[PDB]
Amino acid sequence: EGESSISIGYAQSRVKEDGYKLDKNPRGFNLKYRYEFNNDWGVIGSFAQTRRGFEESVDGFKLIDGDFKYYSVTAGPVFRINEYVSLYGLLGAGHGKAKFSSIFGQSESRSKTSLAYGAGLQFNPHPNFVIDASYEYSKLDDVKVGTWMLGAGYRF
Repeated sequence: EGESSISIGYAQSRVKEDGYKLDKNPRGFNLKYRYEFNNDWGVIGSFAQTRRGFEESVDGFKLIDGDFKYYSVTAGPVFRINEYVSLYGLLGAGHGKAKFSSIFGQSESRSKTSLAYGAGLQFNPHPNFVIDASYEYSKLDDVKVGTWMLGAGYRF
């Protein structure tokens, strides 16, 4: 009694290529789900995860080892002009933490919430092929993180 669409994609990041794999490829993934409700606008849920680290080589075979992962969840409405294109809005929050100390003890802890927002455009050149291009920007004073997401979706 309705239609749903599932779109998957991979996180993309700007990298430099000098003809040599000086920069390591990034690792991340994203998944989007479209839920159709009886209304003038639909709503989607998006989940994105990316690993942040120094994947760039200072000179060659030299980098800063570190581990940090960001988990971001966003959701927003979908606006369709008229059976031609659809625009997606992303709004949510992100959080990442990769510190360990003790699971038992008493100490003051601090935490910050990253603001995640973005937008996506949907193109349907074919009825059985949906192109989903979107971007997500994580606002954090400590570290500015921009993530580009590219993927495809299937509907019907």
